[PDB]
Amino acid sequence: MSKAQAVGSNYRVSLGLPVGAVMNSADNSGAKNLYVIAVKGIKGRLNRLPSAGVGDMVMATVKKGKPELRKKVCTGLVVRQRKHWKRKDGVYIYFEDNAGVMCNPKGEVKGNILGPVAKECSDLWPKVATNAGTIV
Amino acid sequence: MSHRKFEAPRHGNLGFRPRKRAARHQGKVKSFPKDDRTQKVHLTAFMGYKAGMTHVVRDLEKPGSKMHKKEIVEAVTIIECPPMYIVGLVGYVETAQGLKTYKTVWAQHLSDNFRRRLYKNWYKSKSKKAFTKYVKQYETEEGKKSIEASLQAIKKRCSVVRVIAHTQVHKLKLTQKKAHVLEIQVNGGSIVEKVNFAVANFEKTVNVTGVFAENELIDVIGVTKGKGFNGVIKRWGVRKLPRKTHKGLRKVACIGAWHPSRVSTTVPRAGQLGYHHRVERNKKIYRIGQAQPEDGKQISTGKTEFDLTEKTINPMGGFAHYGMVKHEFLMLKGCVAGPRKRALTLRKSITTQTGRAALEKITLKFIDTSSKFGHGLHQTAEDKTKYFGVKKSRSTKA
Amino acid sequence: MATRLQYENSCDVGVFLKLTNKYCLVGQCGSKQFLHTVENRLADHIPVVETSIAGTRIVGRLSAGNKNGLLLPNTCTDQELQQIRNSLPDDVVVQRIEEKFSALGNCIATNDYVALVHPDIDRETEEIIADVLGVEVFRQTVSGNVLVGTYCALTNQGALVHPMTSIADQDELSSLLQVPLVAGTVNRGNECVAAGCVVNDWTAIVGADTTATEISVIESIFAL
Amino acid sequence: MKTSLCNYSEFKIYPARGMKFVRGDSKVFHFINTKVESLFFRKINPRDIRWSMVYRRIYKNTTTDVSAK
RNA sequence: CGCUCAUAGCGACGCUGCUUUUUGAUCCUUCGAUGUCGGCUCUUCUUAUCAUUGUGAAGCAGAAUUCACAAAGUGUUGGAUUGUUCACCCACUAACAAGGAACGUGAGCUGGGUUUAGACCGUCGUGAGACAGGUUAGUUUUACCCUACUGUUGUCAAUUGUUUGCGUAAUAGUAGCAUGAUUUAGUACGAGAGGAACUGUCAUGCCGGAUCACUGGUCUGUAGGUUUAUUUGACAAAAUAGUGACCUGCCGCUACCAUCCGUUGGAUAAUGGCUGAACGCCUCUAAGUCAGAAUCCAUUCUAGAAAC
RNA sequence: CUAUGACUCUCUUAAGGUAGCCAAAUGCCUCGUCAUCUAAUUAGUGACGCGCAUGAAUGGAUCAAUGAGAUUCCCACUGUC
RNA sequence: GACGGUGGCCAUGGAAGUCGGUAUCCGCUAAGGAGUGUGUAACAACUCACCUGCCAAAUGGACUAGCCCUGAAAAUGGAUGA
Repeated sequence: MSKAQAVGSNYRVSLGLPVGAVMNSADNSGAKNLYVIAVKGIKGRLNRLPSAGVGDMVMATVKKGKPELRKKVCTGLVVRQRKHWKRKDGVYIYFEDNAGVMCNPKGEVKGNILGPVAKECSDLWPKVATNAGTIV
Repeated sequence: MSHRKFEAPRHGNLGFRPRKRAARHQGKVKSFPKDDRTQKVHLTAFMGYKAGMTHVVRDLEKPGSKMHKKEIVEAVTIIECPPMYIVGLVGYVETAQGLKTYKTVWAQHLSDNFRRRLYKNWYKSKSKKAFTKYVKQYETEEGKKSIEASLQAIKKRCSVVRVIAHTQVHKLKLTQKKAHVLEIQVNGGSIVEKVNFAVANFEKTVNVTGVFAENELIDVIGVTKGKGFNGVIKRWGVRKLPRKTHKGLRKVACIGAWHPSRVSTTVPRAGQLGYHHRVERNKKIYRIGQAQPEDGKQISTGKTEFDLTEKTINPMGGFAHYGMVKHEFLMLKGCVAGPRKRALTLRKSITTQTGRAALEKITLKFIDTSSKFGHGLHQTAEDKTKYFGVKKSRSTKA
Repeated sequence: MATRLQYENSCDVGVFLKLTNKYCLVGQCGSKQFLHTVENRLADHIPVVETSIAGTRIVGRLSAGNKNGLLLPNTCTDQELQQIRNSLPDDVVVQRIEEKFSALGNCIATNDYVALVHPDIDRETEEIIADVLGVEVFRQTVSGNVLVGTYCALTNQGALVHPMTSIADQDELSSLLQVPLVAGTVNRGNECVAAGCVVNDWTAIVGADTTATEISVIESIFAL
Repeated sequence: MKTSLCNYSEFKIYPARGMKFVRGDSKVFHFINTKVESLFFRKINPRDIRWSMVYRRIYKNTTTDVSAK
């Protein structure tokens, strides 16, 4: 999922948004929430959660939203993190805010993205960048 | 039972397993790079002293890597590296069970290092006064002959040699009436040359610049931060009962099981987490620091371009408590073993790595001299801080 | 004529790549071949910058303008700006926009004589934008969306928009712009048309995912 | 490399260090300290523990160059 | 059967083994009392190898899959439900292979089952009562002995020089492993559908060793700031509330809640070849020899001997 | 054929489960069948009921308040992350 | 060297030993199956059975049965007792 995009795992990182946590939709899908079942890629170990990033592609479910979406498995991409992280630049970014954005396994994101997106995510994911309302 | 998880990857490493209080107070390694160099230009080892950490913005050196010319920050371990005073030449000869001390030779001009290991020693005391009884070189003309005899013999007879060097810690900030002695095995050329030139150098004093060039990787050594005895929890990185309802301990559960019907080495236990050896490798070395004759400070800024000021690497307030650089120093890549005021040691790489992001050129931009609720950045916090107070403030805290 | 180019084996050639009436920008991607190709194409014509915009691989969706001015948000460093300036001719104004409230390129489609703005960008900011280019600015969305330059492949010779655009808006968009708007897509019905194909008046670039018919249609639109 | 300002404070962010904050107003803030970010959150322009120089600036106690800033 | 074609892959009726990870059979051991089941924790080992390393077959064109050798070096996951191993789903992953260690692991835990008393039902009982039936509530003691381990002194309670330094290095341990994106390459291959690899680069997951320049965490710095109540006549400035609360908080410790660092040589196994017989040809084998594993042993690192 | 058994024959012992209720603190099979709740539920709740073995003061069914009782889910809860 | 009848009859209208069914004979020769595969549209072409030239003394085979090997995998580190 794709997997051919765009590019790499995208350099330094800090996970934090783990399994269980609910994060905002930041999208014009009828969902408001994205609950994370699990995160792609994270192989893990004994009683460690597959923790999400700010780009790391995520399995999800709309815990509350449009009841044509409600229940089921969903997917998306994580877009901002409640907790901070150091960058390639040697600089920390911070939101108290946290959010994802609903998407298909294809790589395609449906429509527009409301509020500030991570730069890293944009770099990784071209579709996100394309319909980005703001990129920091 | 199977286990049943998978993972249990051996919490820890059995390659540091004896994990005890290390032998040498200084950094020490019983290994050297081998013979394919010139001669005294390649001294191999050196001894430094730690004095803390700063960060330095530079550019990358990698294409396709968030731009090969985009800025990134990185930490750095700055380390006061006083020049050393070689004094003994020592000849090892290779034999049926490794190498042995055939016989040393020592310089006539100096024998104060000997003395320095003496005031701090003895208990009955017959020979503190100034003398000896483990055999050391005195005398002008008669001892000369002996020295000559020694020199030829070692040169002829087998195998490689090292130089008894030592640091000048009196002139360092931390006061110590004993100095740290060291071997710097000599590589390359031929044995005749090697033996010969040590003698010449006794009087002379080697510089860290003499050993390393500004883009060379290091085989870094030291002795880890002495935390003291502590239990199996952060001595091996184990787990615990996070919701907590247990009358035992923070300490782990099974220690072997009824298995070989005894308990094994291979079990994480309560011991100590400090003075251990180890060696971290491939440290880039970012900038060799210059000596400071108590006048100029551009010499410890580095460049004037991109630096764009004149300052020592020492902070705004400086080091009144800790190891204060007045000497030659070294900007490495971030982190070295050992605490902020420790006697490290350095070697050049055992396998001198020729790789990209290792051999390539490094060029710095900003070196920082900041601080928080305490001082600040160089001249900026020096402006606004001094109008308030008359004596309590002098951007010193002294 | 039109050529079907990739980037990181993707269909998107308006994220990594930027292309207008003049001045081509590409970010230093890990792949060099794709960078080279563009340069080869635009030899002694349009200078490629080979500079990661905002220190990053994103370029086409983080920049706006054509060849009167050229726009960049506050995220970019001074150093970054300077390099960009150096790369291109020093006739055009390359200038940083203060008070960031959006990622430019997704909200600023433009022509040689006017511009299509977000809207919802602040008034002062808008004024600055207007100044930098010289051209006008006209507050109108694209039906459904608020991001224009993403869902409107705007050039002088032709303008591509997805089918979700309404009848009336399109009619009045065309009137406003003095160039007709044509309903259509690229990359087998991809919603983001402008990332799919970047348009210069002399040669038109597009992804590999388009069909034989789609490409033809786009060619006919832009007068090539 | 280059310095910038805090944007909740008159004291500059020294080169590197500090922490940003992107609120969801599409408007970035930079920050020197945890003290000041807390202050920002509280929503009181740094005038509430009297080490911080902003307080000094406004009331003008024992300050000629800090007060004019 | 696998079109065709016994053994690419399976394999009938039939026949021989091994295993002790099933359950029985047995009753040797224990009723002067081995604390029974699971889960957590943690190591170790086995290989009957799921992944990865290297190889060889295939109905192996490519892709993916299947079969097999060497090999146990490194991995072997997150959850719902279940007292539960077992079971069954969701999700990731290169893969989520089976096992052993007193059915590993109760002076390591927990007690969810099973284990007494009280008690509800249902079936059975004239009844007291019964249940490999269901339900519910039910005190988990002790290491201050020896050993084993971990670290910490000290010693040949002198081997028949003091005294130290700088050293060696036998013995033992030993560490890094795994992925993806791109480059190759939309290339090779393929009618098309589709669609690789060596090689290069940048990253990432877990593993290990350090460190605190940044960021965050913490606060008896009882460092400042604020304020509750009481006390000291008032202000003042203090005390108590076992640190009164709250904010801020250096130094110090510490976080995938951060940063840095993790090598190169020989020896081979399988296996692929050479020259070349026995067996005038032949054949990697017999004599001989080449290449060749995440393997072994060195280099590296730890420790440093009644060793110098 | 009914789901079931009012019924008719017949035997046992006098009769042969009416109202209701239900995999219930009562259902072996059993993780029953269906619906729901959850991304996923040997759990929960609501339906179904030849019910191994429910049922009318051995009291049947209901239920407000009440409960250091028993269970499920959601929300406040994030070092019981 | 490995043929003539001969492309044996059939199926075919190509299967001409060899996709393939059934008969499977005779000549001539030192010898040559109405043919052992490879190959080919099936042939052609090549090879095999079959024979002979040279070299020059042993060769071939089906079994039995000693030792060895394969078969022959499992749990602390280990056992002809070393």
